[PDB]
Amino acid sequence: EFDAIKIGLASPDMIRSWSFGEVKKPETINYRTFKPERDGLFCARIFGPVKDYECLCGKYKRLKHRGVICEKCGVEVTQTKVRRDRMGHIELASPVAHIWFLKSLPSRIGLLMDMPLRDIERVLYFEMYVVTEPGMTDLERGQMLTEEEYLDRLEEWGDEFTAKMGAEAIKDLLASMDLPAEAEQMREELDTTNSETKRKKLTKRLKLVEAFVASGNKPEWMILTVLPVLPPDLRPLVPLDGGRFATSDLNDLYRRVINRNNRLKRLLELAAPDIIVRNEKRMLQESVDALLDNGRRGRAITGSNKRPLKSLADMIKGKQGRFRQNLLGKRVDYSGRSVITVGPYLRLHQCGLPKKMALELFKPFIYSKLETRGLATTIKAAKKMVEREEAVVWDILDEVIREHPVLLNRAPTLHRLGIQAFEPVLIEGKAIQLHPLVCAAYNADFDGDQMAVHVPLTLEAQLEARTLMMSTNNILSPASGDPIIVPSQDVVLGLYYMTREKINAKGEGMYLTGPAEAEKAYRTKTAELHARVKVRITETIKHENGKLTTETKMIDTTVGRAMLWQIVPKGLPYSLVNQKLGKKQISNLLNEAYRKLGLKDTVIFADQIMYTGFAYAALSGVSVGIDDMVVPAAKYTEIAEAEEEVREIQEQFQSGLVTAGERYNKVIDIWASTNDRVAKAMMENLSSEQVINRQGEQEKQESFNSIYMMADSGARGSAAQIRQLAGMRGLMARPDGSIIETPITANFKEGLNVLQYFISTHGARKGLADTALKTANSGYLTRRLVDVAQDVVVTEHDCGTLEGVVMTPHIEGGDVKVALTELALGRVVSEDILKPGTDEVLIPRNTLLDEKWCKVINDNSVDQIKVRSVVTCDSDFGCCAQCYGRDLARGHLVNQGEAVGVIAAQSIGEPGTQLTIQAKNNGSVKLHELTIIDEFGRTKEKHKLPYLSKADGDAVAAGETVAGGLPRVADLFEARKPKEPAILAEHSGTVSFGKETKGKRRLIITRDSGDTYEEMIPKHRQLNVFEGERIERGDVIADGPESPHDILRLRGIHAVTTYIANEVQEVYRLQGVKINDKHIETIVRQMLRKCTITFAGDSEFLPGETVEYSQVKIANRKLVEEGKEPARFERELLGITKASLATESFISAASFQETTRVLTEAAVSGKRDDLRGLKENVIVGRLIPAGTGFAYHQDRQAKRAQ
Amino acid sequence: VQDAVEKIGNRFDLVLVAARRARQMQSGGKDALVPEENDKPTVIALREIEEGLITKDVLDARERQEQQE
Amino acid sequence: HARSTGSYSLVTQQPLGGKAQFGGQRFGEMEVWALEAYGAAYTLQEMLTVKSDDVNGRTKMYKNIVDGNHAMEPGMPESFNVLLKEIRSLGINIELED
DNA sequence: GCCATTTTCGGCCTCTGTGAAAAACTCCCAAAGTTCCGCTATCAGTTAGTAAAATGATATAAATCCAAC
DNA sequence: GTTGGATTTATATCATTTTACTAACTGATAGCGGAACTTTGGGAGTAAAAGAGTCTCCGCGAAAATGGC
Ligand SMILES: [Mg+2]
Ligand SMILES: [Zn+2]
Ligand SMILES: [Zn+2]
Repeated sequence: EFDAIKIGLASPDMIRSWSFGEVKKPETINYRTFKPERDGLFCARIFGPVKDYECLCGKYKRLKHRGVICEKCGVEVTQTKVRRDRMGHIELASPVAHIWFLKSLPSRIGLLMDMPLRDIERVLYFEMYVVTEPGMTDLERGQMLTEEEYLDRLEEWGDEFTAKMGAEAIKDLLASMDLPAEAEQMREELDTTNSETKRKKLTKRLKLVEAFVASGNKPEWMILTVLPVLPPDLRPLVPLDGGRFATSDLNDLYRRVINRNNRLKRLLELAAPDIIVRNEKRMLQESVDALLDNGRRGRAITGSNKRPLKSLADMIKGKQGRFRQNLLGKRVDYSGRSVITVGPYLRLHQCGLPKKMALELFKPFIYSKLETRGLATTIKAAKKMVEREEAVVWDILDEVIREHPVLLNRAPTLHRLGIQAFEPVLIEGKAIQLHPLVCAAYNADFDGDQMAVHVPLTLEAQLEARTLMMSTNNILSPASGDPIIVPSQDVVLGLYYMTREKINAKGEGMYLTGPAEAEKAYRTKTAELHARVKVRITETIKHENGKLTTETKMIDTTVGRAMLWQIVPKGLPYSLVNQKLGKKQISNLLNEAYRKLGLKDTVIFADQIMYTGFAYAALSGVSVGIDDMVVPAAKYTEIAEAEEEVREIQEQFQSGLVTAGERYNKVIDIWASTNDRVAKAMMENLSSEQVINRQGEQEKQESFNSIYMMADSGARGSAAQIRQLAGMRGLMARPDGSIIETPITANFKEGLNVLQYFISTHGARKGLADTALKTANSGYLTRRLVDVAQDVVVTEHDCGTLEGVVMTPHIEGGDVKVALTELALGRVVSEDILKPGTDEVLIPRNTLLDEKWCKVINDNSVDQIKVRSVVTCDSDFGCCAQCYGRDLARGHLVNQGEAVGVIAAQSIGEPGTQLTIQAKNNGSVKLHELTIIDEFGRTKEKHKLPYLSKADGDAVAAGETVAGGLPRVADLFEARKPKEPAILAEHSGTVSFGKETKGKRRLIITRDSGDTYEEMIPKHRQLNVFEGERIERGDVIADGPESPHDILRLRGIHAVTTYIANEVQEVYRLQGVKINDKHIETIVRQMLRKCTITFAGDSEFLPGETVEYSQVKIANRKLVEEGKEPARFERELLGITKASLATESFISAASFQETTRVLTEAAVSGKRDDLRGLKENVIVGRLIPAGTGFAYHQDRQAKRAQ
Repeated sequence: VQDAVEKIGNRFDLVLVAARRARQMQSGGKDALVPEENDKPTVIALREIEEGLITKDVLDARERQEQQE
Repeated sequence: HARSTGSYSLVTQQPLGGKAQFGGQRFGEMEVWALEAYGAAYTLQEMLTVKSDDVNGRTKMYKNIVDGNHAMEPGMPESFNVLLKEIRSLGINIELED
């Protein structure tokens, strides 16, 4: 129907064209008949009939008289809905300036005729005069003339000059302007001037003027003469209950405007004194400003409820505005909500739906089937049977539900696994039964959480739910690729208890033919579940090439592992089960099952793991008791010794040997070592036991305590919680952050006294308050990230570029933090990977790194590899498949046309709630910086080189010495300059000293061309350079934190990309969160969209402005093919907030935030939004250019190419 | 739907083809190329795609044949 | 709580909110983000237009489902028309081109 | 280049219901509203009538067939 | 073997029942228009003199975009 949305200024002719009539009087409805009166705010002639196909006077009161206007009443007989589309207008007695065009800084009326806003507003509130037509006088345009000064001017000239006052004066000043010649005045003035402030103001005003000339808008339209009036149902006046009425504040604002305009017309008729007319015009301006944007021009007008009125702007903007409350998030039909319980009998693709919800949601489908099988003759009969809850309705429901997926959602939806499609199984009760294995994806636990239920209707929606949104297809985390269906809690406890080893158990040493024999033995109460036996295991290995090699050997194991081998699918080793299985071991089982078997085997295996774990956790009888917390006998002795030593240091403070701070920092260490020793003693006592073997000897065994098993299995619990259970609670922090000297020496088993409980509450309250504020901040950060990265879609398969990013293992000292295999898993190479010390092409170009090539790259020991990145992608819009690489949630290469930016934003923002020279390796050493390389090509250690046991190439053996996370992530993503930026060397050259002028220090750099560039340096800076030394570009001048801007300016794109990537990944990795670097790279690519032109070249760009980088690529490519000289640019780094408000489309920018200035700029410049993004297509209600809707848009583009 | 995505290659194109075939069966009245086994048109279309009888090219050729007729 | 079709709001022409009013669940910003991440263009279009505010669309979809078609002809959301009228009331010419 | 005042934001679901100040009378005239009555149009309800069509009953003509001579 | 009366088919005409289309009476009911009357709705007017506003509130912070020098 439509392809774009234009925005511009509304001329009075256009406003009159929109309107169906003129509103003249402020009356709304009659107080007796409750009927619209004539020419009022609800007039039936202007806006349309109140009742469908009727009229006010009742003369034409049926459909036969459509399109016929009554002579008695003037109302066109049509539907009532036309009242939500018909507009009106008010002919203002005097022109009124637009409030947005005047106080949306910068003012576009002040900056179009070169006059300050104080002067302009002095003219609008009718305080001074301004000359329009100087004529043949000494005055010029825009001169202030005070009232008395204007009397003198009238005395000595009189009729020669016109010096008007008010909005009319602004209107005819803008009338007298000639934009072409005035822009040429800019053009000739810019070259002559030298000051930077004047030049910047001049180019701002030139940009505005050129926008006016290009858009076709006239400055005359800047000031309103005809005021449009909104349709009445958009500002309804309706009877709530029993004669009480509900209205909208727009009615009050329009009533004020109409009343004051009528008063102005009456005053003009009566030839009133000038003061009264002037005051009336002032109130007309105030009322129109309050109608358009209340609370901006002055004090907000308040209603009878002592609350400010809501204007047009206040309801097109804000969180509670139209955009974010009704156009991006909508209440929907065919929806339900209920408490969630646990269904341990369900499968991954099944969810338990109550029959009441199924009956209410699937009602039209039930009607359809009842009519098609003829049980109900018509819809009324079908409704009667459905309401009566007849027997056959349930069979019809179980036939409609049979293969119809349903979408389950939980609030908040932090990532895309928060909405999933399931096949419904109909159940009694009122609670939704959820499969346990998906709870971790929902962050859902059954203490009262509720979930929402959505029924897709069209065939395309059902196919999308079954193919993309099924829980079976969603088993890998899109953030990292790790499985998300890993078992937890009861399953892990059961599998751990089943896979444990007990010494001298019943049936030890028996020989078993296989897993079935072991099951038979345990069911017959012959061999205990933890009895060591020898079992004949048949085992199939599925090699990387597809070889299926079967083998059969006798393995020493337990009965439990033999049974668990029954559910393990063929193709996996027995070494994956022949060990005690904690959370990590089961996660590895699922990971390897997915890697070597696929998805179907993995989902069946996950289900069977869940059932086996539940069954054996039930049969185990794990119970927590009061004798399970074994408090060590060494705790009391350690407390006594700590008290004695604290008293010793207490009688040593009076000796003056120590200070108060030293006493504090020594008592803290005394107690913080007593705590560690008590914890270690408790762990040693709790994790071991002494048993009697078959021979009769006393042998040490790992303990079977309930709390120890809970902690060691990884089900739920950790060492710190045990230490607070049976050891010492420890030192605590005061509400200011200080640590109380006397710790809590009692645990929860023996209880605390009053003071200890008070101190504990001091920290509990902080934890809760910080959780709440953390949730708020993480939500805001995720929203900003989505709004910056919403336009990144994989649009091509290959951009045909040669650039890439190098990657090496991450080293932060003498140990590896993360290997190259983890970094490069799933990234397409950029250049051929040569064998170390050889010209052999081990890995060719344009290959995707799976686990097979990861094993290859680990075995052949290569350190640095070049791979493609999203930041280096050359795609004009979005990215290409090869530069992104592997889709983490699918395991294969990224498909064409999926939103990778939204995935990146969700992956980065989801873990926000969780966010708070000795030599050891043999090898050689080298200088780069300092590196220590092992025997192979891997560089094991990396250390900085300050301004020396061994020289370069000297072999070194072991032991030979040479000698607020979330605020940080937000700070990095908004590119905030640090408090004390570290100065960098702008140009390569020799340092030379200048003159220490008053205030601060100066330096100079001498370039290779003889240029002397002056550098401003604060006095407190600890300079790290010496005169006579040639420093390189980007070298550190003063030590300190580095802003991303100067890294981008003086080092490059790759440098800033790496800087942001690892300085966000350090925050994530410190907390234990795994996020792939492609997401941060995508955000960085969106953060580097802008460039400033420096050389005009043969392009039309004027140097000194910001433009999008893709536009410059297109222009430069065209100019190169034409042969004319290209354009030269500088690439700029913008924060995730500025970049979003600087998008080409104004609808997305308006929907994000800062609506007033976005709309003002768009209207003044006359922009066109081509609807080429996710958010604009969501707002307008058409298919998004991503996923299933990608190809469709492509065809439209093809239809727009021809 | 692993077999379907293996035969097609792209999930979105598979969804498009399956939706078109399901609409043809539900509205036009085309018979299922595979045994129904009491299945909805969506699952029937997915099974037909997995078997290898229904692709985008096959649907386009069949539509061209119908238009010629 | 459960709902298929009930009462609608006066201005937004969107389903109500709350069990007491027999309202519908809210499909907020993050749900839209999740469907965009999945790639469900058609499910998103259906939840935006037919289920919420496309006045002719929801009636046509109900009739089609009763007939047994399970096909939709989506239209313009009503909230966008409200937005266009509100922007025009501020003296700003916003329009759709062909 | 640097203060210094404005402007702009601050997580998702679910319930929820608001009355709560504020001070004049008086006279004259025109139009809308209420009510009553009469005329007119419009239709249900019923009966009876007249010409014609439809249908059945009877009449008139042969086929042939079967029994008796 | 036969043949002629009779006992059935074959074709046509007549009578009875119903349909299709008139008019007249009956009885009501709604709708429109006019005359009179009561109610509502708008306007003008008031002659000690009376001759400068509210408005409670005012428990927000960090960052960035704007003038002014
Ligand atoms: Mg909970
Ligand atoms: Zn009328
Ligand atoms: Zn690329």
